[PDB]
Amino acid sequence: MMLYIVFILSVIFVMGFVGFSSKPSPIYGGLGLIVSGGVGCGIVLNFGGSFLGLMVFLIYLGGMMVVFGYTTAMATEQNKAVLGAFVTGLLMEFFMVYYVLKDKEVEVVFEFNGLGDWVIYDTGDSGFFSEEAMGIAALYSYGTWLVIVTGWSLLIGVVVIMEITRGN
Amino acid sequence: PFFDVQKRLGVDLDRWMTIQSAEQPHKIPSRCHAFEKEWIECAHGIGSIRAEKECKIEFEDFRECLLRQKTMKRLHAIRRQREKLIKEGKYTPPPHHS
Amino acid sequence: MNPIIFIIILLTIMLGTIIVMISSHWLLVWIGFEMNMLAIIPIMMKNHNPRATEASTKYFLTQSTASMLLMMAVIINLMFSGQWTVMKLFNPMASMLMTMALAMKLGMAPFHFWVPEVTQGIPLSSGLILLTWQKLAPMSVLYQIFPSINLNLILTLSVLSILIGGWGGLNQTQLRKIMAYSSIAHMGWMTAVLPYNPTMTLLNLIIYIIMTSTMFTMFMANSTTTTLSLSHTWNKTPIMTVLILATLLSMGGLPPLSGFMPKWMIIQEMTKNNSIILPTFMAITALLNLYFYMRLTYSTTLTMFPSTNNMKMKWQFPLMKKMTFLPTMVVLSTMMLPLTPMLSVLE
Amino acid sequence: MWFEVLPGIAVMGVCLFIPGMATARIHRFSNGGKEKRVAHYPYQWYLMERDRRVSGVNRSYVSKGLENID
Amino acid sequence: SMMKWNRERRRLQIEDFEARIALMPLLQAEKDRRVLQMLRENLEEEATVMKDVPGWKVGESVFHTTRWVTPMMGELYGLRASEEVLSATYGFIWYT
Amino acid sequence: MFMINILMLIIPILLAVAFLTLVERKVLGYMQLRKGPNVVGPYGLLQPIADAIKLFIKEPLRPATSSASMFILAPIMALGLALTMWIPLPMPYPLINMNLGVLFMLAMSSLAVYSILWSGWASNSKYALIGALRAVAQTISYEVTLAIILLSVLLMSGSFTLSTLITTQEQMWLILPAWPLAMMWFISTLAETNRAPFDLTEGESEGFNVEYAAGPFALFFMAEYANIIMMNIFTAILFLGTSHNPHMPELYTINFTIKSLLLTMSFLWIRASYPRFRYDQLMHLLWKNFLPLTLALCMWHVSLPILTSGIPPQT
Amino acid sequence: MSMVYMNIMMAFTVSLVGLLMYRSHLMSSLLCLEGMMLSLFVMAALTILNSHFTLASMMPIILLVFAACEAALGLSLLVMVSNTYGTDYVQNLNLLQC
Amino acid sequence: MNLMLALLTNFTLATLLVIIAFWLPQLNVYSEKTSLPFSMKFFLVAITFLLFDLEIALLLPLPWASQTANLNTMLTMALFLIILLAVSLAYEWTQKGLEWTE
Amino acid sequence: AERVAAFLKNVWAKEPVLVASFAIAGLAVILPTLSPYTKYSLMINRATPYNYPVPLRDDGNMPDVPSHPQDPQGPSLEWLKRL
Ligand SMILES: CCCCCCCCCCCCCCCCCC(=O)OC[C@H](COP(=O)([O-])OCC(O)COP(=O)([O-])OC[C@@H](COC(=O)CCCCCCCCCCCCCCCCC)OC(=O)CCCCCCCCCCCCCCCCC)OC(=O)CCCCCCCCCCCCCCCCC
Ligand SMILES: CCCCCCCCCCCCCCCCCC(=O)OC[C@H](COP(=O)([O-])OCC[N+](C)(C)C)OC(=O)CCCCCCCCCCCCCCCCC
Repeated sequence: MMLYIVFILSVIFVMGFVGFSSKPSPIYGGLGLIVSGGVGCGIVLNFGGSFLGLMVFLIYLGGMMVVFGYTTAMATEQNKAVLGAFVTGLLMEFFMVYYVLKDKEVEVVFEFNGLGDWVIYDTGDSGFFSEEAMGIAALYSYGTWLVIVTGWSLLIGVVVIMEITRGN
Repeated sequence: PFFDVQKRLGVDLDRWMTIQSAEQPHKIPSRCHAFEKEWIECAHGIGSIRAEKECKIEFEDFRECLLRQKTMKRLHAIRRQREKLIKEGKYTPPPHHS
Repeated sequence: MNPIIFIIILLTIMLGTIIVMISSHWLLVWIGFEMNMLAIIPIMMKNHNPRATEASTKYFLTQSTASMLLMMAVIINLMFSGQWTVMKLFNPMASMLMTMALAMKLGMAPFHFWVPEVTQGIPLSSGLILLTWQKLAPMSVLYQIFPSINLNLILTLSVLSILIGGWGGLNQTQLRKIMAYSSIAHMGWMTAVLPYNPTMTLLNLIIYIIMTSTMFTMFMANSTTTTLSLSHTWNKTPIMTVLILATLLSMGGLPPLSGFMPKWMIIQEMTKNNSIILPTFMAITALLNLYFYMRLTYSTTLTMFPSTNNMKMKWQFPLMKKMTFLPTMVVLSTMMLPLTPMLSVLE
Repeated sequence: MWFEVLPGIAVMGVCLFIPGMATARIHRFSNGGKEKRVAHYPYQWYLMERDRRVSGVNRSYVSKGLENID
Repeated sequence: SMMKWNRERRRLQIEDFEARIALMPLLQAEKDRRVLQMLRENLEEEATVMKDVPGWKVGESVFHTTRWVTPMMGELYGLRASEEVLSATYGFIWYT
Repeated sequence: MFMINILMLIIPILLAVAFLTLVERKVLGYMQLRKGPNVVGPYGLLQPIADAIKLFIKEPLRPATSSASMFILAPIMALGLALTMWIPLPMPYPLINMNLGVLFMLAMSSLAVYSILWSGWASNSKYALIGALRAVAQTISYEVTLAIILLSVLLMSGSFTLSTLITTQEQMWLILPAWPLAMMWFISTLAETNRAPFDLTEGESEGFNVEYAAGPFALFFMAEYANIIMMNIFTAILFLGTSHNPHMPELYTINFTIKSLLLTMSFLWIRASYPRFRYDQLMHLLWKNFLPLTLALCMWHVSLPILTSGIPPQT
Repeated sequence: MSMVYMNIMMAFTVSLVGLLMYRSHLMSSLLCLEGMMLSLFVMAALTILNSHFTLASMMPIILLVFAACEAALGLSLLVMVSNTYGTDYVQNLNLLQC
Repeated sequence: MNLMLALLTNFTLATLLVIIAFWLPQLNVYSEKTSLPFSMKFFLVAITFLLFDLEIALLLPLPWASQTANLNTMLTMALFLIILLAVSLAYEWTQKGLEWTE
Repeated sequence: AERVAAFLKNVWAKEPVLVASFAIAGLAVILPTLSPYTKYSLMINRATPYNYPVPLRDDGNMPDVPSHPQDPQGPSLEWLKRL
């Protein structure tokens, strides 16, 4: 059962998405996006991406969802459609899981497989470095153009946000 | 590109990351590097209209390496038969497989 | 805004479009849209009133939604091809999402609902950037992925755009709503000829941009946003009425004016491909655009509407607005038909 | 007097000493008297798995020297 | 002091990387045999399990090319104990 | 044996927290010409037990909360993350030897800001929520210098592993080449942990946990005091590295523990010496004093190894 | 492709359908927009990490940086709406073509 | 597997203490008791932290980036990013964005 | 110059923190282009073998390529040991 950790995490990932997608109060919707983000980190970790996994925790959850919750606290006042939507999404996920395990194969737009995510992993790895770390670190040797446009857009974000919020 | 500034100026802006067969840090290869090299070399300079039918073998192999659809179906066939011969007590796996 | 900051923001609007147009990598195309949208919001809120806040909010929600569909197309195209190159997409589902993402960014029907309301709620200067410059990047991408665009989908968006834009403008008195619907109608013409000859998409885009720019510039000169405020122009700047007449007839596709050239060349290309019913349907339906262009001519140039006594105070002061390139644009937008075979410079 | 503050400090020190002493002794107890093997990169993991097969027993902290060679 | 010490560490890192380089030929040779052996075992239980299925050929590639294709984890450990499949797949990521 | 290892970590942390309250009350007393707790037990050693029993049998205070589920989530998150920031610490051998241990601690400490935020919502007090927003703003602001300062010290270590900071400092403490960063790092840990002179949450006449009294309030207190020890342990590993002898690991722990206690005591030392900042003044300290200097020292510490040929190893 | 893609790709659909169906709160919709990015982040990371496309490993970080910058603009617009009407309900934004 | 088991213990222990701390008091059976305006400056500090945080994400891989053979390119890009981060601080500073007086 | 010898003293008296910041940032931009040890940094990053040195097939006209790792040909790291 431990060999299907990624798939088990993938179900929790969807269930969290049905949580905040049914659009409960923003306080609880933001709680469902923190859980899904945490489960999203786990899936990336189990594919060999450790730096990418921790970026979600440090930036997506620690930096971006904090601002979403912080903004909700002061810019929001604080149903029978949230419950109906949530029930529909959970049933939709359950049927997919049943048919991807019972038959081991489902077809919705794309053709999926149910053997397990481990069957596609690479069988050869003997380097003395982390492959994703070398790729990410290459942003400074190769991604000169990426850095310039990315850094410029962050600077413009500061300029733009201050224009919008001045109010005069 | 709509405007091919990169080719005119001879400056590489984003072509370094367009394909997975390009130069990588520390010469780390991609899992489908060999297949992509063949498809890109088959369909070089003949256009997409010719390439869509003259390089279909290279692309189908490349598509198989990427998503492994035909590899997984064959394995799934092996496993279904194996389990059908064990619910009917008709197959004993060897010790090195158990 | 501080004048220097205004220029920095415009250069970033232009830089994002240029990044989309010079990019061989799908990620840089997405970054160009993100940068372009980031720097367009501040100029949509330069007046700081509720109607500009709503317009920017509706614009933000539509463009952000389209930007996420565009990313999904790129990742799906990556899963099935393993490459990021800006070219034909290697999956039918990726093509539909990219086409619908670019249709939402352009405002084509049935994703058109934002274009009229966003334009009405922002100043004329920002509406001009919205309806002319913002269509250069989505059309640049469509120019490159058209070999893998579903023919039925793209021609369905075109027909709907021509119909909705034609019918929508009939019920309008606000100029910025009239120009918004005229924009949707012309988007359909650009994308209907895309499968057959994408060089006639550039021709229609260039002529439309010139004509649209001329129109907004003359609305900014007199600070007119309504039909009745534009009908006082004969009693202040009579010359500006004749130029509006000429530019409105050209937008309607009447010969011998420039605005006939796109409609003329698109029909020529579609009939070469044995497409007879569609060009006929589009040409006739475009008479809806001509109708509400002709209404503006009646109330601006061909009749003298009632004036106001305070108007007599305006006769003493000149026009101090820049009206940049207006003499050049109005001539290019009306007198270019004899130079039609010059379109091959776009090849 | 100030030295009457020390008995409280002594308890903190002992409590903070236990986690680091316990980990060191448990690692040596669980790894045949040696430090726990550190595998931060996939090459170090490949060797650890190779020792697990060479061990004869399914434990990578049991080393084989020049006695398995003929 | 940090310059002096970090240069020594880079010299110690080159020594460690060269010890790895001197062993890679030996490790590579045995990895090839282990990979080939596991494929051979799978090709034998496939013949036994798929002798009655009609139209089935034993050992048929899914690729049009005859070039060697590095197998994925689902072809080496297809029919082995899940304990050693888990170690092969998630062992490194989970270690400490 | 691993489950025993976790308990050998969790339990002493809570006992270290328990008797840090005693040590804080005596140290402040002796700097104030007092004696501190010396009646309840000999030298006050039983004072922490009396407080614990008293708090956990006092009447619950919970008033009407709009997000009762959020009321229970905040203490769990605060105390779960406080213990989770200890598992990668090398002392000298970590419980979970992570290759990215430094990033793991930044990531977990950037989630503890939710406990502040959720407790403000679950209090149904518009003046408690304002207090939480101020507390959140201060915390995230000083997380910027912690990451940039930490990134500048790793450019001399060469990796995000916490155990490599031991090797990097085998000849010399990193405080000597990076004392400007240590000064700002140390004050950031004060502001991050909401300790004096940055404890404007305790501006009685000038907190978000008021809706917690006894029980859950005791758990928030343990989480906060557990982070002070962890931050000061992190400071010692980062700027006062201890020599590690593989054959005598306990020698490291004794020396390492003494350093981590002195830094913890200095937090009490500071609390007894200064008045506290206004809210705007501790923001101007970060945005207009620390951030300009931290950015300048990050540029310097990226270029310094390159220009001296002292780039550290990747492994 | 692999049943992990089945759920991540279904996560995107749930967030897309959640975004296109507003209830009352603008903030609730901005969360669905930020849930789509997370689903894209995970989908993009899995494909790159599995295929050993080393240079592409920086792409998910760039996606996170721009979408967070976009989200900051979204909150700013939401804050300006709240100041005007006191609440962030999307039903007050109908002055244009009411 | 150790990390998964380590996180489970810490939050399970925290969960147990929270519940007993809510219920252990509820056995004394005590007598029945029978008894914001938005600030734009708090939002601006939260947004500014986010944009600085996104810049920190780009700077985090610097320790690995210094191991490359293109040091002239890497050092330029590294200093460019940090400098542009300083420009943002300079811009907010000069536009009265860091003030707290209304 | 009273302009440059009086402005500097003013900032050093009113904003000593910013003066230090700009001095530290300035040196971080200038010194790398002037240091004589910057070249060594680049040489050391090149001498770190991360991958296997795949041998070259010997065609009989490659005098400068060693046949055995201990032969006198090929790159040498003597500069590093003496650094
Ligand atoms: C190489 C041989 C050279 C000869 C060639 C023949 C000439 C061809 C010229 C064609 C280009 C025309 C534009 C350039 C001249 C504009 C100069 C100007 O505006 O001031 C005039 C200027 C005014 O003199 P003024 O002593 O100062 O008295 C006025 C006061 O200053 C001020 O007193 P005001 O305030 O009372 O004045 C207000 C206003 C009066 O305002 C009003 O209240 C009247 C409102 C009701 C009038 C409605 C009739 C509007 C007629 C124009 C319709 C436009 C659509 C064109 C459709 C084509 C078929 C017509 O008066 C006007 O200025 C309006 C006339 C100018 C309109 C500009 C039209 C530009 C668009 C033309 C597009 C043409 C497309 C042709 C097809 C393309 C193939 C090439 O006249 C002259 O002094 C000499 C200039 C000679 C040109 C006269 C203008 C005629 C243009 C309209 C006829 C279009 C003919 C098209 C034939 C197509 C077949 C080939
Ligand atoms: C060749 C060399 C090149 C590289 C050189 C790089 C370094 C050069 C030297 C840099 C200068 C040193 C910077 C030090 C940090 C300065 C921060 C600053 O801005 O200060 C001014 C700031 C602000 O000063 P201010 O409030 O007076 O106002 C300054 C600005 N004006 C005047 C315009 C308003 O002061 C503080 O930081 C005080 C914070 C409160 C501290 C309370 C607790 C005190 C605890 C003391 C014990 C600390 C022990 C630390 C050791 C920890 C051990 C682990």
